Amino acid sequence: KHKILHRLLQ
Amino acid sequence: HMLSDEQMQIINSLVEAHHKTYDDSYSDFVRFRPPVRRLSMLPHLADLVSYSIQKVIGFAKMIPGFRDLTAEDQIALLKSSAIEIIMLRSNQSFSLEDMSWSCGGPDFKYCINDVTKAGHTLELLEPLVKFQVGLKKLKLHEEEHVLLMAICLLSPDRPGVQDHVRIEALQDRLCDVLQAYIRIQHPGGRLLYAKMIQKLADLRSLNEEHSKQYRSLSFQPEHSMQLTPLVLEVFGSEV
Ligand SMILES: C=C1/C(=C\C=C2/CCC[C@]3(C)[C@@H]([C@H](C)CC#C[Si](C)(C)C(C)(C)C)CC[C@@H]23)C[C@@H](O)C[C@@H]1O
Repeated sequence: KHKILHRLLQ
Repeated sequence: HMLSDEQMQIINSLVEAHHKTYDDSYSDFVRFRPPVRRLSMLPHLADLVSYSIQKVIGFAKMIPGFRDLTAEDQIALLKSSAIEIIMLRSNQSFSLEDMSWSCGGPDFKYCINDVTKAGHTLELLEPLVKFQVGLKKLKLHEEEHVLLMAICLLSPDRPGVQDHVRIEALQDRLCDVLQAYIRIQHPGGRLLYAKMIQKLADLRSLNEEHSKQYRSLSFQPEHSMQLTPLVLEVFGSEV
């Protein structure tokens, strides 16, 4: 879940 | 009667974080799907919002202590405040003269009518525009604008936060900075803290209405297909 947010959050 | 060393440092890194994530040249806007003036403006404004979400995530990662929250809390904070922080940060392009958001060319000047052509009803727009003018009239110092965005982002009363005590403590420290700054540094600011904290209450209500409108878009695939992956993840209801 929240694949892009995790990535963006480094 | 004087901000501490620790206060002025918080302010400096907040200001810098903002300058690094808000580009007054708006030259990146030419990369969005172009604006069209059915829902002609939803492609371009979906890209505007998606791009701004990334900038807000970038700002958040530089707020003192945000990065040391759990990734779950970071997401919970971001999923519930993104739209409010976008509304706040957009005040920097809003013009009382035009009653619009003016971002460089006349092609990235967004009128009220531009936003109705992305789906919005005047029951979201009327208070959104009213909110930009009262905030613009507040004539905030840059330091204050950035404090307010950080305080908004660090609200512990959001659906899904876990380490509630720790987020409140962060947000408390930022409020104390904001009050001290206004007292020491802002001539005639005795009423200003209260006005700003009311603007946070206004943002909640804007959040509510806006999130209702999002729901009605996202339930029609012909419109939700025009959104971006970041937008759907952030405004979506996944936990
Ligand atoms: C975004 C910024 C700027 C302007 C902000 C604007 C003008 C366009 C319409 C927007 C975006 C509103 C609109 C209601 C937001 C929404 C929604 Si919505 C989930 C139903 C949809 C349409 C799918 C995105 C909220 C803020 C409004 C420019 C600059 O100052 C950078 C800043 O960052």
